Amino acid sequence: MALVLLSFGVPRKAILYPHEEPSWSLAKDIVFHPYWMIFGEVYAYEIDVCANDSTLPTICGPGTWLTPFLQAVYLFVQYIIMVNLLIAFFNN
Amino acid sequence: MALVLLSFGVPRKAILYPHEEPSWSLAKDIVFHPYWMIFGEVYAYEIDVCANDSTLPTICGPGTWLTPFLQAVYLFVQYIIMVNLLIAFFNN
Ligand SMILES: CCCCCCCC/C=C/CCCCCCCC(=O)O[C@@H](COC(=O)CCCCCCCCCCCCCCC)COP(=O)([O-])OCC[N+](C)(C)C
Ligand SMILES: CCCCCCCC/C=C/CCCCCCCC(=O)O[C@@H](COC(=O)CCCCCCCCCCCCCCC)COP(=O)([O-])OCC[N+](C)(C)C
Ligand SMILES: CCCCCCCC/C=C/CCCCCCCC(=O)O[C@@H](COC(=O)CCCCCCCCCCCCCCC)COP(=O)([O-])OCC[N+](C)(C)C
Ligand SMILES: CCCCCCCC/C=C/CCCCCCCC(=O)O[C@@H](COC(=O)CCCCCCCCCCCCCCC)COP(=O)([O-])OCC[N+](C)(C)C
Ligand SMILES: CCCCCCCC/C=C/CCCCCCCC(=O)O[C@@H](COC(=O)CCCCCCCCCCCCCCC)COP(=O)([O-])OCC[N+](C)(C)C
Ligand SMILES: CCCCCCCC/C=C/CCCCCCCC(=O)O[C@@H](COC(=O)CCCCCCCCCCCCCCC)COP(=O)([O-])OCC[N+](C)(C)C
Ligand SMILES: CCCCCCCC/C=C\CCCCCCCC(=O)O[C@@H](COC(=O)CCCCCCCCCCCCCCC)COP(=O)([O-])OCC[N+](C)(C)C
Ligand SMILES: CCCCCCCC/C=C\CCCCCCCC(=O)O[C@@H](COC(=O)CCCCCCCCCCCCCCC)COP(=O)([O-])OCC[N+](C)(C)C
Ligand SMILES: C[C@@H]1CC[C@@]2(OC1)O[C@H]1C[C@H]3[C@@H]4CC=C5C[C@@H](OCCC(CO)CO)CC[C@]5(C)[C@H]4CC[C@]3(C)[C@H]1[C@@H]2C
Ligand SMILES: C[C@@H]1CC[C@@]2(OC1)O[C@H]1C[C@H]3[C@@H]4CC=C5C[C@@H](OCCC(CO)CO)CC[C@]5(C)[C@H]4CC[C@]3(C)[C@H]1[C@@H]2C
Ligand SMILES: [Ca+2]
Repeated sequence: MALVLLSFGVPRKAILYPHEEPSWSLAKDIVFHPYWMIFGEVYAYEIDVCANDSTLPTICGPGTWLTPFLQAVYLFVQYIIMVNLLIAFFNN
Repeated sequence: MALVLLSFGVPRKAILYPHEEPSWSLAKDIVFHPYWMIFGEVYAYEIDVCANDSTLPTICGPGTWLTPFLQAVYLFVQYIIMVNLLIAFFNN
């Protein structure tokens, strides 16, 4: 689950925040929103940052249209496959 | 699951946005919110667009009272039946 989390967190941050210098905030940002997604928080108005109803309009930029596709795959794998594998283990 | 998604996405967009010219945004709009519903985002303040607490007051129009009924059926089929069928397959 942690590897799946980082496989999404790292590209999301890199695509959406391409002007960053090194900081320990990078560590937080690559884990934080992806973890809360496990529990069904999709951050609906942050998904497409170039939409009119976006709460992150300044983040709109080149390549940012990729991250909804990434998040679509992430939740399918994380929220549906991996959480229910863990639940299947707990059921045994 | 994809057919169920489009069976809801297409009427929702058509009823709520009846003045559209052809664009590739139509493709996004018929899939986007219906996909995030799979994961429990109901878009609560967008459901009834003619309500006082609606975040889409300009969308209020003829026939827009239909879309809460459509979304009620969609989530029951998608969120409850189809996701748990997929989970049942994963459990096997
Ligand atoms: C540096 C960061 C990466 C590593 C993660 C460190 C954190 C902790 C997690 C650790 C997870 C790995 C645990 C196994 C390795 C420890 C020893 C072990 O048991 O080895 C086994 C092989 O080991 C492998 O095959 C491991 C291969 C490396 C995996 C690296 C990615 C994992 C993290 C993914 C990224 C997300 C999570 C992390 C967040 C980034 C062999 O063991 P054994 O003793 O021969 O067998 C025991 C049974 N016996 C008694 C019968 C013999
Ligand atoms: C998992 C993948 C990510 C990368 C992995 C590598 C690890 C990365 C490690 C990073 C920690 C090392 C860098 C410390 C820098 C802290 C500076 C700072 O602003 O601190 C902030 C918080 O933090 C603290 O106050 C102290 C640090 C606590 C959090 C880290 C615990 C370790 C993670 C546990 C697991 C072990 C980790 C090991 C690996 C799993 C203080 O600022 P603020 O809270 O924003 O605001 C407070 C109020 N203020 C605004 C007035 C200030
Ligand atoms: C997959 C990884 C798991 C590995 C093990 C555990 C790893 C633990 C976590 C590692 C990530 C980094 C830890 C924090 C330190 C870096 C941030 C920092 O220094 O400061 C930041 C604050 O930081 C906080 O306030 C701390 C909150 C951290 C997230 C904890 C919840 C998510 C848990 C996820 C668990 C995933 C478990 C996965 C299982 C499925 C920012 O402060 P600053 O730097 O001053 O910046 C200025 C900010 N300011 C101006 C707004 C004030
Ligand atoms: C059933 C369907 C799946 C079929 C296969 C996969 C199909 C993949 C999906 C296809 C839908 C359409 C793809 C995008 C291209 C059209 C939109 C476009 O051109 O621009 C739009 C942006 O578009 C984006 O920012 C891209 C985000 C698309 C949504 C991805 C997540 C949903 C995943 C769903 C996955 C469902 C999986 C179902 C499984 C249950 C709008 O930009 P514009 O046109 O310039 O308009 C101006 C807007 N502006 C002024 C605000 C800037
Ligand atoms: C153009 C868009 C619609 C099509 C979708 C294309 C996308 C991809 C999805 C494709 C899903 C369909 C896969 C099956 C068809 C491929 C070949 C096949 O296996 O045929 C089978 C019959 O095939 C049918 O009965 C298909 C009937 C058409 C379904 C059209 C709607 C599906 C998409 C709904 C809309 C939502 C999803 C899409 C997003 C809009 C017979 O196969 P066979 O080889 O005889 O049997 C193999 C076993 N053997 C080796 C023992 C013999
Ligand atoms: C699934 C059911 C729906 C219909 C399906 C039919 C296919 C529909 C296909 C549509 C794509 C083909 C037409 C191109 C339109 C792009 C114009 C545009 O606005 O681009 C936008 C994004 O998009 C891009 O930048 C390029 C397109 C990438 C996303 C779509 C990939 C295909 C979906 C994958 C799966 C295969 C699909 C095949 C079938 C499954 C750029 O604009 P923005 O992001 O809004 O804003 C960014 C900032 N700006 C404002 C400064 C610009
Ligand atoms: C094995 C297959 C290999 C792939 C082959 C296909 C290759 C790709 C084919 C089609 C993708 C669509 C074309 C790209 C988008 C066009 C728009 C553009 O040029 O500018 C975009 C960025 O600038 C770029 O140059 C983006 C280039 C994308 C990199 C390649 C993506 C690969 C996708 C992975 C492949 C997965 C395939 C599907 C798997 C399920 C947007 O710019 P803007 O937003 O307008 O700028 C903001 C302006 N502002 C700052 C003022 C706000
Ligand atoms: C096979 C079974 C047979 C079906 C029999 C039942 C048939 C239905 C019987 C009754 C439905 C209720 C009556 C219609 C709505 C009343 C309001 C009205 O007249 O105006 C409406 C539009 O104008 C219309 O003419 C809407 C007509 C709806 C099409 C028919 C619906 C079929 C439902 C499917 C049947 C499923 C049955 C249940 C299944 C579980 C609203 O106008 P407004 O919003 O005031 O305008 C906005 C003004 N503004 C722009 C300034 C903001
Ligand atoms: C198997 C996994 C692959 C992914 C991964 O784990 C293992 O690989 C690790 C590499 C880490 C970075 C290494 C170096 C730094 C520089 C530091 O800079 C000082 C601070 C500054 C403040 O201003 C001084 O002034 C900031 C932190 C950063 C960017 C790390 C972040 C976490 C990263 C990306 C980790 C990530 C989760
Ligand atoms: C089995 C499934 C039934 C549903 C469905 O899949 C198969 O059937 C497909 C038909 C598609 C549309 C066909 C033609 C166009 C015109 C184009 O116009 C140029 C743009 C303009 C920009 O300004 C040029 O300048 C825009 C796209 C649009 C409306 C398609 C959208 C997706 C649709 C609705 C698809 C939908 C998901
Ligand atoms: Ca939920």
